[PDB]
Formats: sequence, structure tokens, C-alpha cells
Amino acid sequence: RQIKIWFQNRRMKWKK
Repeated sequence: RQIKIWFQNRRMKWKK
């Protein structure tokens, strides 16, 4: 629901 859209959102965090 909001775990597959958050996982791809947090992936941007890595980006220094």
C-alpha cells in the first residue's frame, strides 16, 4: 500500500 512507494522513496536518501 504505502510500503512499496516508501521503499522507492527512501532509496533516494542514499543519494549523498
